[PDB]
Amino acid sequence: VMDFLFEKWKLYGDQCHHNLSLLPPPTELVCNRTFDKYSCWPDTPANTTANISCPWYLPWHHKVQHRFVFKRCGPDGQWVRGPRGQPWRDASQCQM
Amino acid sequence: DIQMTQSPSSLSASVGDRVTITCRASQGIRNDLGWYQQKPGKAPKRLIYAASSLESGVPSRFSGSGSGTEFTLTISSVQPEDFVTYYCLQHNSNPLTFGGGTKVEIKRTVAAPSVFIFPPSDEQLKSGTASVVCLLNNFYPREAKVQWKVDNALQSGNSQESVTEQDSKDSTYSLSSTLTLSKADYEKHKVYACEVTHQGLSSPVTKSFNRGEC
Amino acid sequence: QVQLVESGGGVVQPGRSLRLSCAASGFTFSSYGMHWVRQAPGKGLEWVAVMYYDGSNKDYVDSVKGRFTISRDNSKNTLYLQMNRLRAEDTAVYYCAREKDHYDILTGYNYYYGLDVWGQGTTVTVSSASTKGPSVFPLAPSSKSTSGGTAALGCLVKDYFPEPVTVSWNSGALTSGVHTFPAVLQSSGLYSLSSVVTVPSSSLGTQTYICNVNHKPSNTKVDKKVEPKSC
Ligand SMILES: *[C@@H]1O[C@H](CO)[C@@H](O)[C@H](O)[C@H]1NC(C)=O
Ligand SMILES: *[C@@H]1O[C@H](CO)[C@@H](O)[C@H](O)[C@H]1NC(C)=O
Repeated sequence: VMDFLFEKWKLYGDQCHHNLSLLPPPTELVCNRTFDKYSCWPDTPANTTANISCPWYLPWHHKVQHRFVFKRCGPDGQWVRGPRGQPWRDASQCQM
Repeated sequence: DIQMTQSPSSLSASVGDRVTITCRASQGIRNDLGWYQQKPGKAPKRLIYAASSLESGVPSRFSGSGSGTEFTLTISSVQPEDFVTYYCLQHNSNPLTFGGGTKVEIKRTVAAPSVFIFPPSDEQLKSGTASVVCLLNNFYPREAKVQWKVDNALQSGNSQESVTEQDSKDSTYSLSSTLTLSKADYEKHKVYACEVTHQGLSSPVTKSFNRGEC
Repeated sequence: QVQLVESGGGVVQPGRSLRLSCAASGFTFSSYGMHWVRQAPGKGLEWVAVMYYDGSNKDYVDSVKGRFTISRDNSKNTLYLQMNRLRAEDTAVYYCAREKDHYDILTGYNYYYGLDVWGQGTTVTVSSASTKGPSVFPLAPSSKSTSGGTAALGCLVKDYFPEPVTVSWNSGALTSGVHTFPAVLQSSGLYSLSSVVTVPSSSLGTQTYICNVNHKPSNTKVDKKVEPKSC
């Protein structure tokens, strides 16, 4: 049962895991790089919000290619958890 | 922290009646609410999920509704086995929060309790302590008021209560109240009285035995 | 065939630590989030802890944060609960529950569907009390009066630990009018219950009433005769 969206999604994830494979250790209080199942984020300094271009696995990525998804890094040095503790982010720009 | 206010704590119903249990969330939880049934001595068992959905293999008389902040559990016609405790659960945010719970008890006519009082047993006195027990037998409703008096001196802090589950046979309640004290205190005081205040009583009953095997 | 079984419960003194286990079968253990839920003796339901797959997502109810630890061994489909520095508020039955989630790719949302399957549970009692058999005391019939209508009698099962205790009447022959009350926890930390039965006042003098108290924990088995008094 081919799922073309899933296959492209697995591709983006594979790509992100590696690219964060090379990047060298952080020199300050950060939020560890990660693939939060949506986008790949680098090591982000505490108390700062990170940005990324909308993921290309999205079917409408040609209409939101110029938009951004955001992910907040707390002063703790910890990424932001949604109510249930899952990976949290602002992908409003990227939505259909 | 989402508070789950459930109402009522306990309700009154006759088999075949329509029952309604409400759940109010302090914060919007969409349809991330579910209802649970718990029979005495057993683990909870979900009946309604997603607020409006019925779990597989559950009677069609159970139905949930509502979304956001207000929710309702409904039983179109209560059944003899439905008379048990129910809980609502919110799984929207951490922490996961349950309602206070609702105990559904089968309704009947009023029934005054038959009261009995038992003085300490000789075998016990030999130990150095004396327990005086008072029995309120097969009464209704559960609401009852028991009072101890020695030398007509209202006692407080030296007794404990216990109430039985609603009887399957007559649907009544019975409670035991153990007034406990030392062999010393028991033998310098004079009259031991068990005062019962109830609804089925057009006047408070008081059963007193006096300082002996009596 | 999908089931949950919690074990490891028992009696433990405050300050000491206990470990609970939860075995799963009938379903793919790795694919679900697991919860612990507890219920104090006479109280309602309370959520305590939760792990998912990762386990980068563990959350606890406030009263147990920095005190309880949740973990899982997926090889043998088992969930654990580390309970440290135990105290009175921890006394309860502990359940383990299953919850499914779902990640929507297009949206990026994570959907949770709540606890759908529970285990029977396992009891944890935190107390410094030692195992003790109950002293069985009689309650005699007839109060002040005699021979008129209906009367009541029973047995006082006092100062035992821990729960439970089974009470019978005439080796089980008598089951009518008998009210075995739920045990109360005395200020001393020991339990005490009353077992009672109502009989026709005429049955006195002929019928012999014996309560059969059984306290497994202390291997204590007592049969007590209940006779009228004099005065
Ligand atoms: C976060 O950054 C803001 C703006 O840079 C700054 O004013 C504030 O001091 C920082 N907050 C912290 C460190 O909690
Ligand atoms: C995205 O992050 C970069 C790097 O900090 C920042 O300079 C840029 O302003 C951000 N872009 C947007 C659109 O917010």
